[PDB]
Amino acid sequence: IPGIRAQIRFIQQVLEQREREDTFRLKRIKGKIEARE
Amino acid sequence: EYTGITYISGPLLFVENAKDLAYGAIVDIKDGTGRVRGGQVIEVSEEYAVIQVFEETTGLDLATTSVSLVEDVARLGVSKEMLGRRFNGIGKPIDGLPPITPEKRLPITGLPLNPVARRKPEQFIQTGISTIDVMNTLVRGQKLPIFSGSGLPANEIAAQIARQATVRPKEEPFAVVFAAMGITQRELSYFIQEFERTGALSRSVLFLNKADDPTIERILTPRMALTVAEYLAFEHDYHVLVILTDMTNYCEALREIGAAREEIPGRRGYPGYMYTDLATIYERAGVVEGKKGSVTQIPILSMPDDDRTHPIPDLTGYITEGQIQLSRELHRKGIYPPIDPLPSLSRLMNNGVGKGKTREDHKQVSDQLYSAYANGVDIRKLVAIIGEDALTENDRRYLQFADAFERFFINQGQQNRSIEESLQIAWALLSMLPQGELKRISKDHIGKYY
Amino acid sequence: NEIAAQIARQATVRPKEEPFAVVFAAMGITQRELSYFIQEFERTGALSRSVLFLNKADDPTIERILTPRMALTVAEYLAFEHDYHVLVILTDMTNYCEALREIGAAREEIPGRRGYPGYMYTDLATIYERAGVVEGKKGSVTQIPILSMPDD
Amino acid sequence: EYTGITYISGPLLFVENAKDLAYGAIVDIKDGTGRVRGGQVIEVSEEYAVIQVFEETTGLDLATTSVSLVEDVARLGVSKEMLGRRFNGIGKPIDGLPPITPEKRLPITGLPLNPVARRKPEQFIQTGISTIDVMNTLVRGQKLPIFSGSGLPANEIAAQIARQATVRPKEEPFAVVFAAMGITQRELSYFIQEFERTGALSRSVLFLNKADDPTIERILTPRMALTVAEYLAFEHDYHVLVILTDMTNYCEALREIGAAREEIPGRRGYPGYMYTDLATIYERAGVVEGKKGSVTQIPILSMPDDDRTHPIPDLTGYITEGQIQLSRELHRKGIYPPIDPLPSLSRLMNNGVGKGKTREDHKQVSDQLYSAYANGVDIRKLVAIIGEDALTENDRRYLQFADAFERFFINQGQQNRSIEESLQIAWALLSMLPQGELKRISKDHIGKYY
Amino acid sequence: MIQGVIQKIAGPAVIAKGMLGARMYDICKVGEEGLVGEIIRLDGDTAFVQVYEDTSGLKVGEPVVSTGLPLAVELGPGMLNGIYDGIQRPLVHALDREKKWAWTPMVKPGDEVRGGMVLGTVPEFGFTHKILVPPDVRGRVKEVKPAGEYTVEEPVVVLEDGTELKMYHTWPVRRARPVQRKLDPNTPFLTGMRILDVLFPVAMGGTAAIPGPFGSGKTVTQQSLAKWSNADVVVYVGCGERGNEMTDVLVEFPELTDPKTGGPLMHRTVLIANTSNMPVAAREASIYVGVTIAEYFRDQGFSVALMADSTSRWAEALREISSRLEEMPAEEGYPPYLAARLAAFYERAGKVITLGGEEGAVTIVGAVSPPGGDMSEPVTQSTLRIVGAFWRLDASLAFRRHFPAINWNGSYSLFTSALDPWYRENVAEDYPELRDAISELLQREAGLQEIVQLVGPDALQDAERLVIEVGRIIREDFLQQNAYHEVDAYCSMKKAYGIMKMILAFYKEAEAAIKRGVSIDEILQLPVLERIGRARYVSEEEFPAYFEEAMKEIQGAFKAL
Amino acid sequence: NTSNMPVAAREASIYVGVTIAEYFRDQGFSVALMADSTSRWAEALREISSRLEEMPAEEGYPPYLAARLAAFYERAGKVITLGGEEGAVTIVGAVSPPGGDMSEPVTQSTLRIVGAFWRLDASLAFRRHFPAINWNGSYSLFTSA
Amino acid sequence: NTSNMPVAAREASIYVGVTIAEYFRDQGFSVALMADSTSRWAEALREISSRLEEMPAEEGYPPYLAARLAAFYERAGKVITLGGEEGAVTIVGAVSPPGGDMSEPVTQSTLRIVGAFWRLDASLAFRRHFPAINWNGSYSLFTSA
Repeated sequence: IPGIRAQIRFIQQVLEQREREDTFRLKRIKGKIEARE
Repeated sequence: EYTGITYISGPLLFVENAKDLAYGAIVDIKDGTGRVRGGQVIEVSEEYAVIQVFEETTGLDLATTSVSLVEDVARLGVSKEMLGRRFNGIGKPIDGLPPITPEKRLPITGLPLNPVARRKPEQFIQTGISTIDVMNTLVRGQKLPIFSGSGLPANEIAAQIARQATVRPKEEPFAVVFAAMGITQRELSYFIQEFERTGALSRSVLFLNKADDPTIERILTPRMALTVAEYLAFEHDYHVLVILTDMTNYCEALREIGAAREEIPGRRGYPGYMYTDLATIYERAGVVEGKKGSVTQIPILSMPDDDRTHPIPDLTGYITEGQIQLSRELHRKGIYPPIDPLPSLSRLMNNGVGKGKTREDHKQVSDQLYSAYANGVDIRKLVAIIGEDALTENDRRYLQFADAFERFFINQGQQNRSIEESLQIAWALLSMLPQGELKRISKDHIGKYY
Repeated sequence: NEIAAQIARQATVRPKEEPFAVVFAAMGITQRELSYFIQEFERTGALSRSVLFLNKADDPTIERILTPRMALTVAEYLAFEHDYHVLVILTDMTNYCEALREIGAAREEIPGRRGYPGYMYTDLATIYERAGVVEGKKGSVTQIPILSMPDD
Repeated sequence: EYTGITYISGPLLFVENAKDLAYGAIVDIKDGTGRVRGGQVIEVSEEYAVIQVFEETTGLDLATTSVSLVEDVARLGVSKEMLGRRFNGIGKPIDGLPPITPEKRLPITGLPLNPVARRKPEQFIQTGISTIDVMNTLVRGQKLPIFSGSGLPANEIAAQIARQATVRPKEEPFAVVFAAMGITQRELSYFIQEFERTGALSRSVLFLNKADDPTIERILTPRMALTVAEYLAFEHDYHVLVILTDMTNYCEALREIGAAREEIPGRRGYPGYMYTDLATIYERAGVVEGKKGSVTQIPILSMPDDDRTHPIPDLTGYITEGQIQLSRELHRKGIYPPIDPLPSLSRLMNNGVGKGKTREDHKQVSDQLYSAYANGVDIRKLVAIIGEDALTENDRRYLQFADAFERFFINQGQQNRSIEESLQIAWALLSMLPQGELKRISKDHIGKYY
Repeated sequence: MIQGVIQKIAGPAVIAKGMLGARMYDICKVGEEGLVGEIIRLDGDTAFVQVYEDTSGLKVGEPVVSTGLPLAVELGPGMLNGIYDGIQRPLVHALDREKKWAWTPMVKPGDEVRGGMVLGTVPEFGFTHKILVPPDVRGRVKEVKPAGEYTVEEPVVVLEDGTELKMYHTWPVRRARPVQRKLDPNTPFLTGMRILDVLFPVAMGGTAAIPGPFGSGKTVTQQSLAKWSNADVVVYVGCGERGNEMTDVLVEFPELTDPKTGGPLMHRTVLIANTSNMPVAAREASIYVGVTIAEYFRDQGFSVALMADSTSRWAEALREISSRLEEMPAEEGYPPYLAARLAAFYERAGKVITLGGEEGAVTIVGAVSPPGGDMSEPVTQSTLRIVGAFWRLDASLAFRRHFPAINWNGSYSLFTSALDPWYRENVAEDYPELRDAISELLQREAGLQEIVQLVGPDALQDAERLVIEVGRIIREDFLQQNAYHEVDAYCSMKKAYGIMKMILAFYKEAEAAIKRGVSIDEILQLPVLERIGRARYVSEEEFPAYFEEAMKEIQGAFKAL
Repeated sequence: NTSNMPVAAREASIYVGVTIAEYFRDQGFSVALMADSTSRWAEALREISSRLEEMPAEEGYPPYLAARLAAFYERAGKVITLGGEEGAVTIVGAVSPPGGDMSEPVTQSTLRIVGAFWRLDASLAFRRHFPAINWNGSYSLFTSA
Repeated sequence: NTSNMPVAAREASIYVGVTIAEYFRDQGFSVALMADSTSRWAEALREISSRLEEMPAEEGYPPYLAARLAAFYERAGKVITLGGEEGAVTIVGAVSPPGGDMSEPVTQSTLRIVGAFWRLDASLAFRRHFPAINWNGSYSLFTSA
């Protein structure tokens, strides 16, 4: 059961990894289009 | 009147006219080309110059090259004889037959005819698919999208509806308009063969736009299709069903030119005008004046990257009366058709069901199946959390009901289920649940139908 | 806002040789909220030891930006020139930020994260820097800013 | 010929010439500076103006400041006497010795010599490290990256290979080119001392670029190193091993200027050109014409933020013949070298193993160890799930094999293992497994070698 | 100034050119220095040119000349064993002008011909080259060479009393070669790899995407296919090369052998390199040059495989050209135009009825390399939407030493029904039922492993342990294939079904034994199992004998009870 | 507010409605103003602004997209009309984010003004729980009032 | 480095300090440079960069920061001063992530440069174990040196 929270925890952080950082290469690209224009 | 190219950047060409400027939307013809090259006016830049979008490649154009104004937009050669023919996105023959002999020549933007009445969609369209007819009934005048993703058989469903759809005893004749956008040569050959072999072609007009056809021709495809539908419905009094696959591919082309047009991009790189261009297509549906005919749409919306929140599929939802959403996860479990029973809705469903339409218990059965399937799906999560053996007896029944719903109700061995057949399967699976747990079926229906 | 109003009514500096005052500033509030705050200060007699600045939602955005600066200047004056312990209550800093953010676009700046002004932290610093003991050590400026979580 | 600055923005300086424009890549010299300030021409803007990139800070520049064109780029003072010397990223002495006396002066971009043959990498390079030589053999002409992360001893491995590498009985002489990029003063002093004390310096050319050296000098460092390697290999017929640490640091500098150059950024803020600049470095390896010499690369790729999917390390994988991937998790378990045995591969491994190269059983042993170690690592997960005592007898053997592989095969007490020594350890640990469980070793090898 | 022009300005990678009044949009232009460029922007007072190489070799005032072509390729004897680049030229001419080829007349004077008709044969390289009337040429053969030896430039025939025909012909790589019809997917492209041929079939003239992160084995699938697939000719566009992937193929492939004949694989291959020092223009055109050459060979009646290393790098080269032309950036800064173009490429794939009857085909296998695991744009996203097949190399499957490392849960192919009848009629009546049954096995295993990940494996019934046992045998004995083994490097159709029936027969017997209370532990150590495990290494039907060996062995387990 | 109508008209539609609404409350009537929706009104306004070349911000919306929207909702309220008597305009505005993102325009700026939010929940709907209002995510500041 | 001070001054503060530090080591003194902290210096720099419209990256920080921060720490070291004699500048920099995240700016880039890290552990502190330095998470690359 603390197996659940365990490896499955790795789960939430590759998940979370994936995008507050991915979602950001992006708010900033679009800036970048007419941010650059 | 003639003009001269002053600038060329990919699909966008600027053209200067010394006399008479062509109005926005006019089709211009480039002189000196082996194959016809159309330029559609998009803007008046000032200084007698217009900005245009090419319908085919611009390689080989030179500054100073001559251009003539045709005096009109691109147009539809309208006639009842459109039925039985296969055409390109621009309405040119693809079936080795002669060009259409027009009864009228109609503009294609939606301005012609002013066909729509200010009346609500109503009455049945029998698709011949149980998961539509029984649970999410398509109604005459409605816009009911198929919501899917890459790899899923959305086009098989679209083709099957095209073959099977009818308007059961209607005094009005029925027709199909099938438009495909950005499809492969293999897919085009398949669609053609299917219409010809089945004899579905006799009551259909088919427009096929290939992936390598000009991007502008793809943009015009849905407009040719909707104009033909409105003509048949309004001038011939027909109930017309329009099937448009894939709206996402239409959007990829429109998006492709927005950059060449000088616009600042919006979210996800899309055109800032995404919703007001898309509105020009979803606005074109409903009962027509006279109430003898109607235009119904079944647009296919594939999720790019399977993301139903992408601006394209997300803005399409408002244009529909029924939505059928397909899911890759469900398809991977071997459940076909891969319809998400908790994300498919009938906005206008209540207008096509009940006594004198389907059957009096239809709403109650639909409500109970939806509720039980949603609970059953959540319990699949709970099983994963606690284990199968720790689930209560009552929850186990709902868990099992979800499998029964998928195995027996969703799955059809290709097969034309009447609404009576579909309600019968629904009641049969409902028996798996405790009668005391049928919260959404009044006792009157349980006694009469259980 | 109920907590902010309650502190405004109740706050004191228990045996201090210095007089005590409250500066209460509200930003982008409704007419109903403005009428409520007024009535509360007047009825309780909290108004006797307070300066109150009220900025409405429909007041100019620039007036909202100036509101916390009017409030902090009054506090610094009372604390430094009159030797008072002054408590400044600013609600809501998030609403102040929505107005400052609203103009950053009209000013020609490239936006920063979440659409905010790139200068978010160095404008906000001009407000949080203004607090502490004043010269002479008879008075002081204390701040209780309200920060509502947008979208929690 | 002389020009005048017309614009300055950080590292980018525009310069107008009234007579003779300097061609792209020419080095220009800014007049009126205390220390030499080079501007490298990047573009011709039109109107007799060029756009340039500074090799040092631009603080203190004024519009109108004078600039001269040197008439050439930057270059390598090529000579066999490069061996035994320590130089900067630009090839200037760091060892208090005189500047190189060139036999030839070579351009450094890769255009000079056209040295490579259209032949496959082959034959052994003895690194002296068992986890490379035995299981992931380095071959002459190959690009075999060290894949690591911050905090891990990747530079210790790189330095050890530099000290130990040889080409066992080859008729050709052997040389090392060691290039370090963006290193601290402490690290530079350490590398110098190591080469000098061991006598490794006698057969090596060393290029050291410091963190505070100009960013442009860092960009040029790997190009100076590869040009020296190609010269020694092609004109002197040598087997040359090039060690480049750290490619990620090279990338941080190239990325740093992409912004100043006016490009729209790509994913993760990187330059849009990441893969076609990086290709200019990984393309430079292989057998040279004549087949007497060769250029081999061992690039170090540290994971930024330990993310092997970051565009830099991810694009580097294709440039390699052998990859050694280091893992922080493994290092934290005290397993050194901290090589991930299920993520280290030999792309060209099959070309450097077997009878007449290593030994006939090498592929079978490598396959069996890899399979058993991967199973053993998964079983560490299963132990955590079920408990040690619930594991089967067979699984317990595989669990134990993973520890044996790590303790005895991966771990070396610094020590130059011959391939025979490495295969012997491999067979010794394999004995822990049931003979009936050696699915990947043909019976012929079991009888002969077990 | 119609055919030539002069550089106005250069820097920032775009050359602005005065003149070139007759140049076409997207035509290759030539600078005096010898560099090539592509006409990107046609303006009223200049042409903007993308330079396919270093722009410092270009100066203001330099002469520029038209080539008249978007691009072209030479198509005749001398293609085999040849190594070219992005625009066909020895790794400069294309086809040897000195080499003599034995031409054999296959038409007499007076015959009426049409584009695609075979007039002669040349044993240039066994392969037998088929000389065809260029597309768009018909009439009557008024003159034809006798059986002799001639160089490429020589005229072997005249049609309609004067069009002159040679042994070679030119064709715009950008324009897909004509054909009568693109037959529906019907015939499988026999790979020899069990997982592919069984679960994710590729049809001859099908487009099947190869996608996954860097170092997952994408190129290797392609190379094994070429060494063993049932295509006569291979067109390898070894793009995204770097560090030394160029020299890695330069002197290496010239030694790789044709498993089918024992001759160099290059003897039936055409290489199209795309290195980093090459202009974005050339790499962009490389897939079009290759596809045109591919369409050319299928016109002869050959089944050719087009392997595209990769389109991710082609879209990056195109984005560089577009941004330099100032076209509006979209998602990941890619131009809007890419999706329609990429689709147009894959549309040129297919098995056709060539001009003058006969059937040929071009099967495309494209590599997918996302910026890094993101698997979005460019490459993957747009590609996986076109292609009908996707073989997902899985790094976790690779680390686990499961080869081929193709994920049987994430991979897909549709052509399954399209090719099933070919297998049923020519190989085995139960091909489709067998692969459906194996896939259901693998599907069930996937579900079981997910649950076991939660509640552990201790509660597993014997029935579920048996399914994992057989599921594992499918993965190890079937899905996994050894590209390095002299035998298992290629698995003939006949061998694929026979191995399938040994596995499926072991399954039925396994489930049947369990149902009769036979301990699974007894079945797991059944002697035949080790033989089933080495079956992929047997080159003789001794494999179907394992079925009877399996049945009797289970009987010996029905005996002991 | 149809799609064939200029961005201008749809932009002015809430102001024409609110004025008519204020007109009826002046009589001493309690009127309800239902705004389908402001997401589409902000898209029509962004089209007009971009055509006027005003500087785009977050999601390319003009900077004057918060003060205006607030000014609209401020015209809501129960008043003592000219010449005594009481009337009121209650506003119910629809929120349609670009797609579940529930950020800008619509939602974000609106949920900051409005005092009440009734969150229809698609999961509550699929479960056949009507009205499909999420009793955990919805809020009103009028409970005590 | 107070909050009322421009981002510019706080940005330059580490450079002014290091120069003064290098000045004293030139005399033949061993000086310690203690930097409260670089997280706030990178926030002041991000403010200046965003105002200059430089392209934001991860957490909206400019691309230029990693090379700069490294260049700072590179000026640390024990040297043989001009005219012989030995002196040194030892740097101890404080790390303050936005909040426990311990990513960017501060921590991430810093822990990659520095050779030593003394991890104060709030759990070690609550347990009254002083100094609250985690002997399991701290490291020094100078042990052998």
